Amino acid sequence: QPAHLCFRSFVEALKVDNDLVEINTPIDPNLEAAAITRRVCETNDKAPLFNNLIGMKNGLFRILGAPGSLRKSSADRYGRLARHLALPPTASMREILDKMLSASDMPPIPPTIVPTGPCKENSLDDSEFDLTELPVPLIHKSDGGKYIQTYGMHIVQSPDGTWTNWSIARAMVHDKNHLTGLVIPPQHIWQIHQMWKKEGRSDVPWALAFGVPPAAIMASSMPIPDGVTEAGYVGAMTGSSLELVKCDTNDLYVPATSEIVLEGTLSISETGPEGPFGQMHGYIFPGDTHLGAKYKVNRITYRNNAIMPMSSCGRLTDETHTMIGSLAAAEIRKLCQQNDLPITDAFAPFESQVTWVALRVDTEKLRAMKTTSEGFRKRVGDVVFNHKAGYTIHRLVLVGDDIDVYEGKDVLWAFSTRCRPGMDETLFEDVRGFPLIPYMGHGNGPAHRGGKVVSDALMPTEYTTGRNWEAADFNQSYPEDLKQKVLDNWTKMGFSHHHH
Amino acid sequence: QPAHLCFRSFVEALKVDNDLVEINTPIDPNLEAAAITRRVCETNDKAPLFNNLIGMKNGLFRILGAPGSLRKSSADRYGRLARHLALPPTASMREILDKMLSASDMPPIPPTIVPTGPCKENSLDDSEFDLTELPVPLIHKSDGGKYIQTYGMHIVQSPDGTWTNWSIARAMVHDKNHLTGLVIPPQHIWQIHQMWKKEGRSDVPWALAFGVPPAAIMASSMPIPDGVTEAGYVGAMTGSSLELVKCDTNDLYVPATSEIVLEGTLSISETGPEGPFGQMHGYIFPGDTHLGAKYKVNRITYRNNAIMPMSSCGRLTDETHTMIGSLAAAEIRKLCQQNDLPITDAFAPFESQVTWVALRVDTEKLRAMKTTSEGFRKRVGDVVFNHKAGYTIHRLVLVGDDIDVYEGKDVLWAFSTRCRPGMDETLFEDVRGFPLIPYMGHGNGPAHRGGKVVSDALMPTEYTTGRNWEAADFNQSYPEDLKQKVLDNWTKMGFSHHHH
Ligand SMILES: Cc1cc2c3c(c1C)C(C)(C)CC=[N+]3c1c([nH]c(=O)[nH]c1=O)N2C[C@H](O)[C@H](O)[C@H](O)COP(=O)(O)O
Ligand SMILES: Cc1cc2c3c(c1C)C(C)(C)CC=[N+]3c1c([nH]c(=O)[nH]c1=O)N2C[C@H](O)[C@H](O)[C@H](O)COP(=O)(O)O
Ligand SMILES: O=C(O)/C=C/c1c(F)c(F)c(F)c(F)c1F
Ligand SMILES: O=C(O)/C=C/c1c(F)c(F)c(F)c(F)c1F
Ligand SMILES: [K+]
Ligand SMILES: [K+]
Ligand SMILES: [K+]
Ligand SMILES: [K+]
Ligand SMILES: [Mn+2]
Ligand SMILES: [Mn+2]
Repeated sequence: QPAHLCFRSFVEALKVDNDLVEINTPIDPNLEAAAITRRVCETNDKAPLFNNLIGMKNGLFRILGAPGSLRKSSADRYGRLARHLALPPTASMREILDKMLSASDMPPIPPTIVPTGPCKENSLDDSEFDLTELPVPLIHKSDGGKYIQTYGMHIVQSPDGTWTNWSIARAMVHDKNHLTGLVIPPQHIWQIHQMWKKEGRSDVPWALAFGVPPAAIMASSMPIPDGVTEAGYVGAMTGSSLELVKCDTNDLYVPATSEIVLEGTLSISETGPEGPFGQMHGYIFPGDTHLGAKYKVNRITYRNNAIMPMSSCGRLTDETHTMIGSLAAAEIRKLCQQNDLPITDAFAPFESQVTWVALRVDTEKLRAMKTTSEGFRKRVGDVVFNHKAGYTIHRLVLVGDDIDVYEGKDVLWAFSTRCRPGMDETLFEDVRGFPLIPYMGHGNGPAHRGGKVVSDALMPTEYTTGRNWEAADFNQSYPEDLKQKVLDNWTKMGFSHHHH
Repeated sequence: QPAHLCFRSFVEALKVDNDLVEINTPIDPNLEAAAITRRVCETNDKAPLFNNLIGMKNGLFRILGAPGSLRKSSADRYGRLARHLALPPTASMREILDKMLSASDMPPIPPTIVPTGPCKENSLDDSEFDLTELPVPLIHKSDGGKYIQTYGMHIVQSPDGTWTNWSIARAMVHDKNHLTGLVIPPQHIWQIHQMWKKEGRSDVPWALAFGVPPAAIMASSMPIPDGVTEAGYVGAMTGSSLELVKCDTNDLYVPATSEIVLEGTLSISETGPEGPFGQMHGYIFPGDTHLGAKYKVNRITYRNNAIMPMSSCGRLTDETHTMIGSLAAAEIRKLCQQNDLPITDAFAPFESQVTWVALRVDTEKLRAMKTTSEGFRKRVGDVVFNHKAGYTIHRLVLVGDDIDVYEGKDVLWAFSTRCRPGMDETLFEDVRGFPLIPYMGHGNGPAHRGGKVVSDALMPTEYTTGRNWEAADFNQSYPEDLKQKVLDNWTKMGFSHHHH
């Protein structure tokens, strides 16, 4: 099966790419596998595959760390991501994000039901597993539990059957047959949970699938619209209907080639201790346990020699930056265009710990609007900060056409030199805030409200007559024939490769 | 003579360091020398020495570009700066800035007058030079003149004789015997000019010395206090009295080993067109000419085979970032400590285009103050933004003891994750602003007032009981013995030098 449609094939692809290190000697799931993965993420090294995990029994389980993290070379920096999507490994971020948005104006391709698949090779009933006996990792030394769920997909369906959501939300082991996890507004797993709680009759039928088709895990990390079934979006994006098998103990459907599947229920009444967890902004607050949602596990099914993917998340750079930030930015680009705002590109700079999004403006279009900074900032912030796609983002930076928003140095240059603090900004206190940013949930104000800003790094003439400067740089401050002469004589004169 | 006391010896030191490229074939001062230097600055390459400059006659002049710019390796990144100060080439920024501050609590060592020096080897009177016939560079394609003065020292004295100031301010050729340049408040050349204009009797006696002792050009770029003679500060810093010779046509004194000296007057009545100039924030606004101060040149003296240093300034990284930003930050550190604020370190991040300064706080001391963010931000911003040392800086970022302010990635991480926009900030509109930042002089508000902010990236418990988090990073989220095991087995397992 192709790499973007089968996790097992994705792991092969990483090997073939010389982007995997297979570790066949014993590695401890208590901190060691995650420490190695953390180091990989902080250094952009090859992804680790732990084939000999202390505590693995009867096939459960090997671990792949850093599945969506960065490569060291600039030429294939985003290659792991490209390998989730059948794109060449040299694909740009623009190309990855356009691929993720492409299904937004396509008919869905609904999934195909098949009678069996690899995820049925092995099964354990409710008398035969114990989640405390599996090699679940402790990912950070102060975590409040062993976080089994950092790169699987939760599957829940609306009571009426009309919407099946796929999403990533963290969860940890509570006891032999339960997990606890984050289920918070405005996320779709929370929106669906609320529909079942209002009906009041039963717990939510649930599955959690690990090692799913890579194209599916990418859509699971993206804020596609309310009511849109991720499976049909992924089918349109890839051009193929995804093959799904029914769960054994409920009527949900999971990818046929899933590595590991948990089946059970998400309670509409019970909670249990959850967290703390080392998280995407780079922090853990030891001891900050709170009550989370509670999942009951009734059945495990799994592939022979099953592989569990894991995100060792925290400081730069991991899946919580490359996927959460970039895919939110993609959705925000589209949302702005659909609201008739002249936005061409959007990206969440890594330097901002993916808390900012830079919005590149088509300034010819802006000029024809005959507007001002105060008016335009308000319009952009009202659109984005009132929408779910803006949930995680606390600062929007508006920049003109000379800025490449995919280059954090250029975004920081424009922000620092073109946006006057205070006067060129609009603060938004009556919007939903993201409580997991430290300055929100552990800060001086309301954890769930406000703390957002639009910072206008457009210069005044960009609204009127056009850019009135040139950069004081090699590219813009010297004519073409001189530049070329310099470059052609560079190594001649004594001064100092793209792939590497 | 030692490198820090003689520019000619400094050039040798760069050679010996394998940090110079000598270019002995003809190079055009019209853009080509500056384009090569720009490229060097954007790539951290070796400094260029142009020995065959088109238009050089009778010894005037060779050019050294990038005298204070960065080296490519991390281990000697600041080595050019270290070579201005007799420090080892591996000196840290902390060590460089401490050396620059060391004379602040020392008695001055006043200069020594000697009867002659190398700067007297050649002379041209007022019938024998023409500034339009020298190989003065055009540094950026849109500049409003040929900027002779980008790395010399202006010398002016108070009318009462009690203060002799040395400083860098830009100047360009106006005609055969005049320059125009920037002379703006609150700079010491402007403060002295105003004392002569209030007296009303004559133009200001002036000299401009190029290729001065490197330790002297560093103090020329630093905002040491009002009324302090830079020569005696440099003498205390170096432990030696600087040797000076009298000008021929006035009673000012110039370094004996200066490469080139202009003698004349700075008018108290005349102005002439000045600018535009590609400047330290990375911009030029073509056509933005304004009236500047006007200098008359009566005499040129110079060394045999004289060398003119040049800064090809603009986008990162050059002397306007490494010297202006860092030396302002040093002075701000000291100013905060003298006002009893618990600041340990200060640096202007390059990523901010040296418009921010990050202030590291001794949080044990802060806790004993028993204060709040609102109160402490106001106190820090009142001290810094009301003082000349804060002139160029528009955002202060307060950070706790875990942050290395000399590392821009860590400053950006703390700012983005610990400072809630709006609530955790105090805006300052009734302070002097720096008009050369684009969002000031070319922006939406008053060019000369406001636009400043203190952003508090201290977390709430840093004011009360102490840091309550651990980083989600390799260093802090794993025990020491595990970390060491990982590192010792790194290359064994399959994964990937300090000097490089
Ligand atoms: C890539 C990724 C996405 C995580 C994520 C992680 C990763 C690796 C973890 C597991 C390592 C850390 C926690 N995560 C959570 C999370 N969203 C949230 O609600 N709870 C989370 O606990 N997300 C973000 C979430 O997947 C996106 O917001 C989706 O848009 C949610 O899908 P939905 O739009 O269908 O609700
Ligand atoms: C290193 C450096 C410093 C420049 C500088 C440049 C460089 C290379 C240039 C020449 C390339 C671009 C312009 N510069 C000017 C400047 N200060 C200012 O008043 N006018 C300027 O035109 N400065 C900053 C100035 O030297 C510092 O603010 C000093 O503190 C001034 O000394 P003072 O405290 O004695 O007034
Ligand atoms: O990093 C974490 O533990 C939890 C992340 C989280 C979340 F709770 C959300 F609601 C999000 F929308 C999101 F993008 C997240 F990443
Ligand atoms: O970059 C330029 O042309 C002029 C810089 C300049 C200045 F005018 C000042 F007043 C300063 F204080 C300063 F630090 C500067 F760099
Ligand atoms: K999703
Ligand atoms: K602006
Ligand atoms: K000075
Ligand atoms: K704060
Ligand atoms: Mn969804
Ligand atoms: Mn001074």
